[PDB]
Formats: sequence, C-alpha cells, structure tokens
Amino acid sequence: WLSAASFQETTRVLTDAAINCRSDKLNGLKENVIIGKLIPAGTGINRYR
Amino acid sequence: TGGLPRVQELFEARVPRGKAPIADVTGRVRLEDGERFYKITIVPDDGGEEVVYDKISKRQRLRVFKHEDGSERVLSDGDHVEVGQQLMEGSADPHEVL
Amino acid sequence: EVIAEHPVLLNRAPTLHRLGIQAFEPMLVEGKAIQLHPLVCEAFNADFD
Amino acid sequence: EFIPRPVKSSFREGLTVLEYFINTHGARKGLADTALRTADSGYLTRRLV
Amino acid sequence: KRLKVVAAFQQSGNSPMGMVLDAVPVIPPELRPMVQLDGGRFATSDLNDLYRRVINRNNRLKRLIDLGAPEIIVNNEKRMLQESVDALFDNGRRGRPVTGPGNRPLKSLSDLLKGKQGRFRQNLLGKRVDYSGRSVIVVGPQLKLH
Amino acid sequence: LDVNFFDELRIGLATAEDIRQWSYGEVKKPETINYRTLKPEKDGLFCEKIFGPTRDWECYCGKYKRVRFKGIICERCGVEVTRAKVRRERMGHIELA
Amino acid sequence: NSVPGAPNRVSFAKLREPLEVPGLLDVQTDSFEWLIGSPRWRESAAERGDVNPVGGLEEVLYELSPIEDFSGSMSLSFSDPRFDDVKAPVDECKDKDMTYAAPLFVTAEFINNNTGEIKSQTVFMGDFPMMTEKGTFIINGTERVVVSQLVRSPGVYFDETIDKSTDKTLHSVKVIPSRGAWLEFDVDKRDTVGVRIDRKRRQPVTVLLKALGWTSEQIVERFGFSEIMRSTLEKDNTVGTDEALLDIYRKLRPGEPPTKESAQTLLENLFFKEKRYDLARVGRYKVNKKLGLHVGEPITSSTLTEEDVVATIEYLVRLHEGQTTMTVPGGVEVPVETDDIDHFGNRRLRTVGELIQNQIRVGMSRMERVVRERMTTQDVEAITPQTLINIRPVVAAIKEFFGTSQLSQFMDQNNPLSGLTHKRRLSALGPGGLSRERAGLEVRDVHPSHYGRMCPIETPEGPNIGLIGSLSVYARVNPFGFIETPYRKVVDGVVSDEIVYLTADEEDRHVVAQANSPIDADGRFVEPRVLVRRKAGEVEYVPSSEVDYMDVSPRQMVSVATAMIPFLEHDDANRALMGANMQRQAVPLVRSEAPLVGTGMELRAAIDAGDVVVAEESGVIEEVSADYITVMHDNGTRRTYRMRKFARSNHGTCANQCPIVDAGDRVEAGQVIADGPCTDDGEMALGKNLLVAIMPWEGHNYEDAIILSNRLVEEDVLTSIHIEEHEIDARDTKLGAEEITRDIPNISDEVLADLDERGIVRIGAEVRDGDILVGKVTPKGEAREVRDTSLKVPHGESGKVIGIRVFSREDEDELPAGVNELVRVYVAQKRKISDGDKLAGRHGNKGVIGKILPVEDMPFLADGTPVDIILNTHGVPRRMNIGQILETHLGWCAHSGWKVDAAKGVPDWAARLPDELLEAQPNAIVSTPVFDGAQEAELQGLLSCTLPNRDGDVLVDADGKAMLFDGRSGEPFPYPVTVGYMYIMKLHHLVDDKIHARSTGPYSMITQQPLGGKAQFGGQRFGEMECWAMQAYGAAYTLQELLTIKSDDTVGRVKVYEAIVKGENIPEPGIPESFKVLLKELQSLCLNVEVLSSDGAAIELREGEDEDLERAAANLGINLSRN
RNA sequence: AAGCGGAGAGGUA
DNA sequence: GCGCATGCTGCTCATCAAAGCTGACGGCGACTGCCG
DNA sequence: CGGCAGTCGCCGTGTACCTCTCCATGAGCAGCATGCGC
Ligand SMILES: Nc1ccn([C@@H]2O[C@H](COP(=O)(O)CP(=O)(O)OP(=O)(O)O)[C@@H](O)[C@H]2O)c(=O)n1
Ligand SMILES: [Mg+2]
Ligand SMILES: [Mg+2]
Ligand SMILES: [Zn+2]
Repeated sequence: WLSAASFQETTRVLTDAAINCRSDKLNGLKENVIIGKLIPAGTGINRYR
Repeated sequence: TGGLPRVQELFEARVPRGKAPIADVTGRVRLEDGERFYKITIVPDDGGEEVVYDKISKRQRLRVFKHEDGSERVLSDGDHVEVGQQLMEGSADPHEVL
Repeated sequence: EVIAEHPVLLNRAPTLHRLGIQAFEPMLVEGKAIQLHPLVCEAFNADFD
Repeated sequence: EFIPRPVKSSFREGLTVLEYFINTHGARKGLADTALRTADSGYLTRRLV
Repeated sequence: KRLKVVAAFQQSGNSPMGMVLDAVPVIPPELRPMVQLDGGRFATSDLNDLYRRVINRNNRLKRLIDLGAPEIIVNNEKRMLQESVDALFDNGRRGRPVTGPGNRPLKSLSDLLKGKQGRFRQNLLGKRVDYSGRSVIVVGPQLKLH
Repeated sequence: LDVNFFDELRIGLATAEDIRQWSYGEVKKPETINYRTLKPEKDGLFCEKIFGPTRDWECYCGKYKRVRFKGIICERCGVEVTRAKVRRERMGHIELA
Repeated sequence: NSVPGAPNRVSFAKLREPLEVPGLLDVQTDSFEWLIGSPRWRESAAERGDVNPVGGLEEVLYELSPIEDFSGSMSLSFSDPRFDDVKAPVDECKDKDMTYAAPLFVTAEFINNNTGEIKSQTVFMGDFPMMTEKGTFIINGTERVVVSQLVRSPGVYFDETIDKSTDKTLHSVKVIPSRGAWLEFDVDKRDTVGVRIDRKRRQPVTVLLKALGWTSEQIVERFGFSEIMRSTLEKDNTVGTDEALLDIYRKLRPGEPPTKESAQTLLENLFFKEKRYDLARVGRYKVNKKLGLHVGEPITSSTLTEEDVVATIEYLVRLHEGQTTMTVPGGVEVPVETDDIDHFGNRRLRTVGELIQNQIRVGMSRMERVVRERMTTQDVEAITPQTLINIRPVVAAIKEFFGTSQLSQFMDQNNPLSGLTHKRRLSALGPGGLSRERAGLEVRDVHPSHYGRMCPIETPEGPNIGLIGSLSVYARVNPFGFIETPYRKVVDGVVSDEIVYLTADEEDRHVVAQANSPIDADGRFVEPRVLVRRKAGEVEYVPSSEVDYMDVSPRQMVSVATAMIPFLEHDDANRALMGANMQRQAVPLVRSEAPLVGTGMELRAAIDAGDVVVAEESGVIEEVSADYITVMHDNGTRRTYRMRKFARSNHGTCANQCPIVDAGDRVEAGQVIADGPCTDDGEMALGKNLLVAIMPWEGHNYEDAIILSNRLVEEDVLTSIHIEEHEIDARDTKLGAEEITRDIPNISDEVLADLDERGIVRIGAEVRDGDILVGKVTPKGEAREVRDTSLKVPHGESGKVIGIRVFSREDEDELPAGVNELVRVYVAQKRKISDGDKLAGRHGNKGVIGKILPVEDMPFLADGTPVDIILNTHGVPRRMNIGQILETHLGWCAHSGWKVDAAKGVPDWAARLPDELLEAQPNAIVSTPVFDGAQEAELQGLLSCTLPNRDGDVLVDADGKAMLFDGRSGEPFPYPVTVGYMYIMKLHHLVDDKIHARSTGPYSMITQQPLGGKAQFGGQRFGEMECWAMQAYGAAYTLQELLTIKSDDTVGRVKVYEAIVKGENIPEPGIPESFKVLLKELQSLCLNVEVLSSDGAAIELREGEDEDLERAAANLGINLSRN
C-alpha cells in the first residue's frame, strides 16, 4: 500500500487499505528508499554485502 | 506530437479510436453493401453460427491483403479469409486479439 | 593535496537517462565557472550559452 | 493547412512585409507545442517507470 | 460490489464501528507552528484554526446540552458540529470550502498527503542535501576524459 | 533504532480506546498563545502540561531549572521536566459531546 | 531630422514617410487624463464632438446618486470632484518611503422631502495616487507600472458546432453583459430550440416567450417560416402567461412560495432594470450593430430589452435554416454569419483609467450600503452629510488595488528600453481573463487582424508565450477600447496624402495595398498587379484598379524594440524574437558609445523613454557643472536643472546623467542637454563596436562559446558599476530597548576600527564579507545582559561604502510603531568582464566567454592590429540568421570609409543610391531602416571601393575577407577569413551572482532538511529522476548516504562531522525524521499505523535515553563562529 | 543562543 | 478654582457567508430519474 | 419490472535554478483630556 499510495489517488488507496487491514512486507525499491535502507538491487543484495 | 498519442493509447490498453473488426473464423465472405453501412457474415466453413459484423460506417477502406491468388486484393464478395485477420482499415483491438 | 584522488559527481537537469550523472576527478582552476570535457556534452546534452 | 500563395524569395534576398508576416504563423506553433507536449512525455515516462 | 466490502469486514478481526468517532486526536504542536511577522502579528497556520473551530463548537454544544434547552436547538448544534469536523478532516468534499481572509480555502489534514506538493511526492522521494554546489559551465579543450 | 529490525508495516482503523491511549491530555480551550507574556495558555492548543516543556529542564512557574532534578513533576504546574524535543512526538485529544 | 540638435546619420531608405511616429507614452497618459477630467482632455474631446464631456470619476458619481430610502423622504447626492495640490515632490516620497498622491474632495447634499431644508457641504474622500510625468506610480517608495488588459467585449456571439454521432450542425447564441446574468440559446440534437437561463437546465424557448408576454398566436404570426418552431410549439403544454412565469420562478429560485407577484417581478428585475444588469456603452453599440437595430439615435439606458431577445431568436433560427441576410422590422439590412472570438474587432482593451475606475466603483458601492443603512437608525434634524459617510472602504479598495495586485507590477529598470517597453504591453492574463496553464493553442497564435495593431515577433518564450504582446508603433486606442491604425486614402488610382484611422471591423470592408509599392512619383502605381489583403485576411495578386487604401509606411507592423534590429528581413522569426527579447537585458556600461550601423529608431526611443534632460525653452546656457545646468532664457528668466549622480536602479544597476553642453552655447526647445544610463549624445547605445573574425579556433569556441581579447579588460571597454543596499532597525522589546552603539560585548578591538564614534561605518571604507556595518546590541535577558546582533556583510560581497542614511524618532520622523532608528548603507563596486559572463548581439547571437587571451597571441591583420572577438562558423548556417554577416560587412565599410568613383558617369548599381551617400569619411554612422535598407548589390559595390589605411594598403578584398597571421606560431593561415565590425552588448547574467557552495548550514523546522536558495545557505535538491538514475546505476550506498545522513538523519550528521574531523570511519545511518512526521500525520487522520518486528511486538520507535554529548565544540554550521 | 511560513509577478536552460 | 460631563483614542475580540463569478478537457464509473 | 441513456463528479496534466512585493477588519468598550458651570 505504501508504493500505491505514493503513486496516485492517495485517499482511495488509504481507505481501501484501512478497511482491508493490509500489511506491507517492505521488499521493494520505493519502500526501501522511503524508510531508508539499502535497495535490493546492485551492491545491496546479500551475495554482495 | 502526433505519434505520442498512439503510443500512450497502446501502452494504456484502450479501445482504439478507429477500431477495425477482426475476422474470427475462416469462412465464405459475403459483403452485403448497404446504403451507408457495410455488413459481413463470414459463413463458417467448419459449421456454426453466422458471425454478423454489421454497423460499419462508410469512413474506412477495405484491407488490401494477400488473397488466395497470392496478390494484393481488396476485400470483396465471395472471398475467403483467415482466422484472426482484420477486414477494415484502422487499428485493431488488443482485447479481441487476445 | 586534500582533494587528490577524491571524485565528485556532476549533474545537469533534466536527468532523462542514466548518463545524466557522472563522476569526475577534480582539478583546481582559477575563475568561477566549471570546465567540462568536449566529449561528454552529448550524454548531458549541454551547450555553453 | 497550406496557404496557396508561396514564399518566392529566400533569406539571402530578403522577404517582403507580408511574406514575412504570413511566415510567423509557423514559428509560433512550434514554440507553443514545445512547451506543451513535454508534460505528456514526462507523465508517460513516470507511469512507465 | 457489496461483498467486496462485507467480506473484508468479516474475514479480519476488525469491526465496522470505527467509522463513527467519539474522540478526535490532535497533532503535536511542533508540526503546526506559528511564525511571527516583522516582530508584529502572526501569520496564521490553517491547522490551528480548524481545531479552534471544532473545540469552540464542542464547548458551545456541551453548554447548551447541560442547560436543558429544547431538542431542536441541540440538534442544530450537533449538525453544525458534524459539519465542522468534516471540514477539519477533508475540506471541500461537501459544500462550500471554509475560507479565511481573502476567501481562500484553508488547508485540511488530507491535503498534507495528496498531490504533487504533498509529503509523499515532495519530502520522501526527493530531498535537499549537504556538500552540494552549483555554477555555470564553460569548455576546456585540455582535460582528459576523466 | 536500526532499520534492519523492521519486518512489516500494518495499517487499520482506530477506535476511541486507541485514541485515548495515544493522548497525554485533553484540550478544552481554543486559546493558543498569550499576547502579553508570549507563553502558551493553560489547557489550550499549545499547553505545556499536555505536550511538553518549551525549554530544556524547565518548569512552568519557577521551580526546576537544572538537569539534576529531571524526572519529577512540578506539584504546582504538573509539567514534566525533560528535553524540549518531546513537543514534536506527543498527542492530545478532544472529547466530543 | 525634426529634432534641433540630432547628429547626422545618413540613411539608405528609398521611400518617403507621410506621417511621423506619435508620442510613445500617450497610451498611458490619455487614460489618466480622461479619468481625472483634466482640461487638456476636455478640449481634445470637445474638438471631436462636444455632446457630453463626462469625466471618469464624475460618471461613477452620477451613476451612484441619487440615494433614497424605502419611504422616499430623504435623499443624498454627490457631485463636483476636485483635487488639491500634491503633498510632496517625487524625490521626497522615494526617499522617505511614502506614497505620492493628492487629496480628493466632493460636494454632498442631503435634502429631506418632508420639511424641505437642504444641507450641502464638502466631503473628504482620501488620498488619490497620482501619475508622474513618465506614466509610473510611486507607492510606498516603489515605482510601479499598471499594464493594459486584453478582454472579450460584451455583446451577442453566435457559434456553430458539428455533431459527433449524427454529424449534424448545432448552433448557439450567448449574451455576455458587463455585469449581470448570462443567457444562452441553442439548438439541441433534435429540432428543439432551448434557452438556458443563467446556466441551469434547459427549457424550451416558448416558455420564455410566453412568460415575457406573447400570445400563442403571435409566435405563428412572426415566427411562421420554420418547422423547428412548430415542433417546439407542439410539445409545449404550457399555453399560459402566469403559468410560464410561475414555472420560471420555481425553476430559477429553489425553495420558496411561487407567488405571482414575485414571479412577475423577478424577471423584470433580472434583465431589464438598471440595477443588476448593464451593457455599458460598448455593449449596447455592438448589440445595435449586430442585429441591425435602430442606429443613429444616441444610446441611453443601456439594458437588455425584449426587442433584442426577439431579434436574437429570429437571427438564430435563420442561421440554423441556412439563410444569408435578414432584416427585422425597424432595422437596417445585416448579414447572417457566425463570428470569430479572437478577431481584434471583438477583443477590447482595458487601460489604466478603466482599471482604477472599476475599483473606485466597488469601493463606493460598499460605502453606499453603510450610508443607506445609517438613515434608519439615527434621528432626523441631526442627519448631516458628515454623519452618513465613512471613507474606510474606498481607501481600502484603492490600497488593495495599487499594492497586492496582478496588474500593477514592479517596474523593470535594467535600462531605458526595458522601462519604455514595460509600458506599451498588452496582457491577456489577469482577473477576468485567461489562465496560464489551461490556455490552449488557438489563443496563443497570430491572427491576420493583428497587422498594424500588435507585434507578431516580440513575446516571451516561456509559459507566457502568446499571452503577452506589445503595441505597434503607429497604433492608438479608440474611446470604446479598440485599436486603430492609419491608412492613406487612394482615389481613382492616385494615392492621396489624407490619413484615416481604421479598426479591424472596417478594415475588413475595404482593400488595402502594400506599403512598398512602386509609386511613379506622381500618385500612380508602376505595375497594376499588386499584393493586397482581402476580406478574410488572405493576400492576393490583383490589378491596381479597385484599391482604396494604402499602408502609411513599412515597419508599421512591428513594435519599438523590433525596429532597432538592422537587416531584420534576413533573419528567421525565432532568432529575431530572441534578439528583441535580449536587447532589454543589457547592463549600462561606463562609456556607452553608439552603433556604427543602426536603424533610425534610436533617437526617438531615448527622448520618449525619459532618461535624458531636454530643454523646455530656448536660451543661452549660463553655467554648466557636473551637478547642474543653469540656462538663461530670452525673456530675462533663468532655470536650473539638477542631475542625479550614481543613483541605484530597481535592479541594482547605476543611473547617471552627464551634461553635453558648453558654457556659451545656445539651445532650443526640445534639444537634449544631458545624457543618461545607456545614451550617447541623444541616441540609445546599449553596447560597443568590436572587430570580429569568423573561424574555428583551437576548440575554445566550441558549442556557442566566445573567445575574447585582453584589451577589453585593460581598457575597461566592458565594465559596469553595481550598487547594493542594506537595512537594519532598532525596535523595542519586552525586556527593554535595542540601541546601536560601540560598546559591543567581548570582541577584538581590531574589528571596531572602521566604525565611527556612534555606530555606523565610515564613508569611503572598503568592506569585505563578514565585516560589521552598524553595531547593534540587544538586551539578552536575566543588568549587563546583552547580545550582539550587529549588521554584517553577506557571503561573497564587497565594495566601497557610498552613502549612509539614518532616520530617528527623536527628531520627529515618520516611522512605524516600535522602531526608534532606521539605517541604510549603500555599497558599490566596479565589475570587469571575465569567464562565464554572457554576451549577445542584435540578431539572436548569445554565448558565454570561454577564454580571455593575451593580445600577442590573437590573429592579427597585415598592419599588426589584433582582432577583439572570435565567433565560430558552425552556428550561422543552421540557425538562419545571416543578418550578422551583412552587418559585419557594412560595419567594416562604415569604419574604413569609401568613395564611389563617378568621374565618367555613375555605376549602374549606384543609380538608386541617394547623393551624399556616394562618399563617406572614416568612422561614419549610417542608417538601415527595418524593411527598406541596403540591398546586396549596393553592399557588394561598397565593398569594392574603400579607402586605404595610413599606408597605401587595402586589408579587406572585394569579398570582405582578409589574410590573417597566427599569433602563437607566426605562420599565416592558409585561406582568407571574414573580418568586420559588430555591435556587442553585455547581458545581466554574470557568473558572480550564480556560484554557490555549502557544507553545513541552517535547517528547516517541521522536517529537518536543509533550507533552499542562495539568500540563506541552501542545499541542492536531489529530485526523483536523479534517484531513478542512481537506482539504474546500481549504486546502493551512495543513494542511502544521500538520503539519510546528508539530508534528514538528525543524529548521524553530528557523528559524521566528528568522524571526518578526527579521521576515523564514517558510521552507519539511522531513521530519518520525514518518515516519523508521515507516521504522525497518518495517526492524526485516525489511522492505526504500526511497525512490527519479526515476531510481532510493534517497535517503540520513540527515542530513548541515549548519548547526549556535544563534542567538536564548534557549532555544526547553522551560524558562524565567534572569536 | 537564535530565526526561516503562505499569496502573487517577472526571468534562465 | 474645583468638580462634572462629553468627545478623540487606545485596546480587544469574533468566525454562518454569499454576493460574486463567467476563457480546459479526456477517461471512467456510479446512479438516477425516466421511458417503455 | 426492466432496461436505459444521459449526467455528474472525481482523477491527472515534466525537471532544476534566480529576483521582487504583500500578509483582516470594524465596531464595541473603557480611558483619559478638555471645556463648562457654580
Ligand atoms: N521549457 C524548457 C526549455 C529548455 N529545456 C532544456 O534546454 C534545452 C533547450 O535546448 P535549445 O532548444 O535551446 C537548443 P538545442 O536543443 O541544443 O538544439 P540546437 O543545438 O540544434 O539548437 C533542452 O535540452 C532542454 O533539455 C527544458 O528542459 N525545458
Ligand atoms: Mg544545442
Ligand atoms: Mg543550453
Ligand atoms: Zn511549576
């Protein structure tokens, strides 16, 4: 829901997420950039760190 | 600038502006030209329900395709088509193609 | 001797593709304008006006 | 559309007054489209990304 | 269409009685500050006046209820209180947007998140940074490619 | 705090009990700031007893102005003696009629 | 010519001008003369009709009164506006930050009908701002300009549209008043004509026709020729006057008892009564001219009538049917056709007078309600005019217009041309106009009706392209607001000398020839076939037999800034537009010499701008100095002119004036006496003449860069003075009073040296970044508790101190409340040319200086003179601006001089050359008008007869090319190069105002990210697309470091700084503040957001008892560091 | 030991 | 000469205001009276 | 009942930088300051 909310139509996305009680696993590029940890691409994957 | 709208229409998967009907089955073409509306039935050679493509406004040409003779011909009466070939002129429909 | 072997990143907007940001080795010059190599003006799409 | 009357003189000889007037219709259109189609291009690029 | 929502409210452990409010949270003060003008008057903060209207209306309604006024007056007060809270949460959705000096609509809580100027697209995906500079560029035909 | 300990981020609806759990006090007056002493009003939208002290290790009246007296609460004003940044992390609530 | 002391600048022009250019600032002054009601306007208007010379304020006052109450026993009336003398001259107002205005009085009378007594007295109405002699206003010490607005005029507009499915024709009619409610008629999908009263729903027209008092048989008696009317009648089921009135009353007004009286009064008080509906003057004129109603009778009572509605219905029905001409009983014949909305016959202009008249109208309307209400609350026999009038609303409206508005704009004062062009500007935006984003593409285009009225070339190239324009040279403004142009009348094939001003409506009724036609010196065209402009703006080649008008001259379709470009018809439109825009950005230099080759427009564009001193009457100059000029008139009177020296401009440049007369010379009225910023002997001079070679050179002029010589720095060829102004205030506070003094807290006495005995710095002291200007000390707080808050010098600034201005409350000076002293310090500096500065030419050239070379390694001619500037040859051919090479050739010829050998006849190519143009002396000045100047045959002929240098040598051959040497190797170049002289100007984009760097400074408050901008130490934004680029590269640590410790991580910043200073390793980031603010906002919207761990147990994420040490001593950078 | 928000206008690539 | 009364003037506080305004346009879906 | 077609409302409409001006009122409610009368 974080990526979708930051793309477009924040109000509708947030209303649907609240009604459904969704949870976010935080395994993308946008979410990692937003919260402030390494993206899972390039020099940020486990085999390279 | 004139090309960008087409790309945006393709990527967004919308119904094309100048839609062109696509033949479903290979059959016997009968172009019953009307006053200002064309009509195609494509009688199924396999056997089934006649597919009546009607309400074709006189705004478009007919596809000059490689007919059974191996040369470029305009779709006329008594012609035989292939499964999934557009008849009129314009853009096809991605959903119908799928 | 404190700036030797320490690269810097140069950027010009809009950043339409990847090569809009690039890393160079700095050298001190007299004046107030940045000097740019002739061959990297097509990636940035920059001209001097 | 095309104006039936052509421009029969080059910029080396020099255009006349109304030849120079009817030639300004074509530059304004380019200058205005350049500033109005970039938004469409950028929006499409953001959606693609 | 109805099942899309009824199933969502059934499957999970949540209850539908969250659409009706009995208390209203207040954002911490550091996030809605007041700025002094040339050592003179203040500049207002939008968020500090919607809360003010809500609390004033609530106090008036409470005083009217405690006094035993006719039910019609208290109903009118309740209607106005609900409209005030609606204006606080999302302004302009229903009716005339609440305006201030110069008949300019005020900024509600929902406008801190939506749009090209909201927090999502203006403060989280891009930022301002230290150790940065800017200047005009000229040509040096003597540098190496690096 | 380290980002490596985050595993999920959940969202949902909030009931009245949650809202009263978050809050540190109820605001019951529209007043925000005083014009004479330039200090937050009592029980207003900027009250210090609810949201926190304005100045580090200071009370509201006169009592505590030193670090070594931290933790305890003034018996006259009730404002906690602590750092001034807590004013950007605390919430109150309004009790509708 | 026609100017008493103008220099001699011979011209290449072949034609003759029947008319001279008008005053270029009258568009601004005529409106204000009309509004005020001054005698000069009264006489001018009386000349062309003395029917009713109604002023601008008196018309508002007469349309306001009389004011009566419900009963009708009391009345109040205003009249006789009158202005007193101005409070103070303009210089004092600009010095003290006060508005320049005059008091305004009226006469108000109150009469009660019951008894009969009348009480009349004068009433004060506030201070009215007054316009100066240049057309600018001085509000709060700032110079401002009010710009004209292009609007759509009120009237009746017909429109046609094509159906999407049925492919039919749908017609519409729209009635647009000045103030009131709109009504629109239309034909819908089927044959049913509908009317949408005030844009709500759609009722058949028959309902309205019946409701206005028409029987069910009269419609057939009058509209009995169309079938759509029959269809509309058939499905009506209303057949009733009162029924229709009730239906309309219920449809318009929702939720009220539809009483018949109310129904029959609302309509009569919506489109017919002069209280809520107006078709001001112009609207009635256009309505009467469209439908062909009564014409000739003076217009009065401008309100919509029933005849207009019936005529509109008839017109719409005929247009839909397909007829071409219609006539209504009692009217003249008129054609039936849809009309265009961009035609300059439909768009009108609001000038300054009307713009301020509207605001005065609003203010008086607001005051009227208060005056009318005060009558029913107090007692009679004590009501006097001074007890019903409060002037607060009027002053509020005036002060809210002149300041804080989108049409009164901060003046542009780069140079005289920019200021002269800021006025003479037509703007489509504004309140009641268009929008900058949702504008379109058909309103931003050039229309064939702009010929002679609005320049097609000059316009912005940003998001305002096509929405802002400039008036043409000869155009003026109609009383209604329509632009006019002069034409010369031709009868029976002979071109007369009578000039008539026509507007687009009339210009579409005749055939107008071209300006440059072959007149046979006797009034007849050389060749019958001529290009003419027909009705619809099309140009056609027709025999010279039916023409009836001609253009007054070429250059009649261009503005004033576009008429200063020589060889304009050789450039493409884009580069010409760029050059016209860039001519208004040049900075004044210290010498300001005039162009060698130019047009004839410079002399008039400087006298009418207003930056020079011109003698008012003839006399003998008695004394001249650098401060004043004393002229002794011929009738024993004497007059002294003062001069402004080193005065700062709105944009930080320098404004100077210098006398150019001797101690015994005799002057004449209108002659120039002193120079100005960018003027040289009366002519506008924006640049300098430089010797140019065109060639690529070692790659230092690659991609529009420029190579410059070192003689332009040694000899101050391109140098300018820039001034800056600083301010500080000593205001009161609760703990005490702030005072500027010398006893600062503990700071070295080495820095208290320049400050004089009582604070402020000394005049003449040189200051650098970080120095103290005025020393102020403020009470700190629990005496001796004080803090240092003195005024410093910002980063990267320097220069001398020119003047100091100190105001005080002790000597009774006008200052705001709570401030005892105000000090302003002026700092000036000289500025030489350097790498990064921007140069340009008149033909769209533009570039930055890439290198500055020593004199001894530049290409030099045979006699040893180095060139001054080198321009690359790869930018000329593909941009289509070859006026610059023509200018180069002609400039070389003008510099060197020529002499045509005509001992045995005159050469065939020099037949058309005017005499006195067959010979020139070195350093001559010539003129090339915009659309008739030097031909290439004449230039090629002049290039072949040029005088030699001091030796018998000719440096440039018949092609305009020279042989150069190489300054570094000495070997001559292998081929000849093009050399000449060009006019170069210095733009106001200097690299000293553009360099910026930061490592640590102030931060924000809600989010802790760095501030933005140069004014405060600000960081550079790392946008979204740069994040995309970083993610595409694969750099996962650079991005994380950029987004956490360099922007938002409040605890990582100090640790990073300490690690860097102490040489250890950079630590790991944390959690930024922006995410926390986002979570707080989401919770505040009544959403339960939580951060969970690997096994539930949501993380606290609320700080804690962590290390709170402050090492490194020095503040991270938010502020500076004290000794 | 101490402040930095909104509205409008005009420009550069 | 002193007391009383009347008129400039500083300080202070409210949100329910509406007559003014009117030159954006394509895509997509709910929905609502309205005909049949 | 059954469709049905229009109509209305909400969503979106490129990036980075520089310079300038202005920011709620009216009316009420004391608080004196001056003139007049005994
Ligand atoms: N609104 C705008 C206007 C300009 N720009 C940027 O400035 C440049 C304009 O080039 P330009 O047209 O001035 C010359 P160029 O493009 O190099 O072609 P040429 O060499 O053949 O003459 C573009 O590259 C844009 O990236 C922008 O981002 N948004
Ligand atoms: Mg280029
Ligand atoms: Mg460029
Ligand atoms: Zn206390």
